Amino acid sequence: VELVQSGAEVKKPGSSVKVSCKASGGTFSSYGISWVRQAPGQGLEWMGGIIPIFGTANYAQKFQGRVTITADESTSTAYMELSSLRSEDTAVYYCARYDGIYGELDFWGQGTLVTVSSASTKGPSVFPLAPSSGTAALGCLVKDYFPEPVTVSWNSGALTSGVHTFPAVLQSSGLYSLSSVVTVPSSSLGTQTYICNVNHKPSNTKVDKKVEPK
Amino acid sequence: VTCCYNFTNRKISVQRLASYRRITSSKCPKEAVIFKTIVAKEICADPKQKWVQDSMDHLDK
Amino acid sequence: EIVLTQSPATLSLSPGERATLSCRASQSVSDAYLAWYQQKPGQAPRLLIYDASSRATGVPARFSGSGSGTDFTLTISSLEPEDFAVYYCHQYIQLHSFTFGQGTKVEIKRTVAAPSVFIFPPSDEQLKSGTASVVCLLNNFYPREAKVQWKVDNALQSGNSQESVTEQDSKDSTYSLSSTLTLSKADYEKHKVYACEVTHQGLSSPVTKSFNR
Repeated sequence: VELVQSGAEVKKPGSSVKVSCKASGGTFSSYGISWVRQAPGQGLEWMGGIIPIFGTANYAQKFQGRVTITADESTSTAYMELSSLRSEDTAVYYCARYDGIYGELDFWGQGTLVTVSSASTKGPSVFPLAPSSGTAALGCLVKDYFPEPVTVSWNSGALTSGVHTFPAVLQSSGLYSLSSVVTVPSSSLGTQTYICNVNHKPSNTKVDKKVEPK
Repeated sequence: VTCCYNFTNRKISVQRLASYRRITSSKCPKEAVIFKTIVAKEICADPKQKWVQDSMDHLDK
Repeated sequence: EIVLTQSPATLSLSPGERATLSCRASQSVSDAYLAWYQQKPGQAPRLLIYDASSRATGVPARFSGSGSGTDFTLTISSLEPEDFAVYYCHQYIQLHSFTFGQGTKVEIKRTVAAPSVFIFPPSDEQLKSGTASVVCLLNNFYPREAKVQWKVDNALQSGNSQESVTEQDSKDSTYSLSSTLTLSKADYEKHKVYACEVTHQGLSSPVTKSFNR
């Protein structure tokens, strides 16, 4: 039982998004598919479910007039279209299998990120956090990018110990910002190069930033 | 569904049960209750098991 | 229509201690149709307990659920550090209206550990971009709770600084926090002295780190 969901979306407020969930089988002749979301740092919200041999879905009332959940028997794929999008809809959307005669969500998809904003897909601007006044802290500011996510490594993965990559916070501009820091021995500052590797897939941006003492 | 070879080992809520029919120890392996689910499918249940009895006569009333 | 209320909001326990999480329902859940999920940071929820007391698939023996009607409890008998997660309860008796609890966070308790504090001035490159970010770093501390206050020209600032906190480290069970002061080049150049001041219980007196442009 695999649930494979379609990829991350970016939407302007007021529009609509359709998320797919391909279930491994042709076996929703015995089960249904639920849709469950989670805004960043928030809890789980049910949105609705469909048991395909019923042809029609049930919806959570918070979304009642806004959501459509459908299922296509031939491709064993379930769908979830949410319209009149607002920033509160910025969430990871999961599909999850359940048995009509029980109801526990026993298998989950990997999730789909939907980001609702006026902002445009934008690569990050990466600036060094240079060490100075035993051990020294240094890092990278990954600034003003949209949307999530971004991955950061150091020295192509060779440096992992002591690395802290902070959760991004949403700026009042609708853009995201984070810093990735690392602690190292002071004595290595002259004698070893430190490069943070930033990958922002949604804008196809890869940045490497040399981080030197001053 | 014809005969029963394995029983369900998980109690179902009566809210998910539409109706039941019995099956006997003749021309068919073991005597069983077969529940017609609210979702079309049929489950084999152990008549000796307690929750099955109570589901049966709840369905009757 | 069935509201689930979980308590406590956060549970702090040292490794090996017993965890007891509550899920109280606003109405009787009718055939123990209640489930528990575990969600580790940045991962899909995992089913732990179904039917209130049935241990799910590939779930370690230390996890157990129990109760009926309105009172449900999840039990982790001997807490492992890989159990740092948020745990959710879920009724599924009302097919037409599935509901979830707000979630309980289980956190590893360890000895008090003071933060190392570092301040980063805005880089030359960033100023050449038009903006200036002043980063203050609180490294490897416990407990999570920390007070960071910015002093710009010895004037205590308010609401002009975002903070980000890491997940509890799986190795040393600490947290790290960043407090960033974000400005435009011009606004940054208005003031001279920039200071980050950190208060945390592991420190006998507040720690100040500062610089001058």
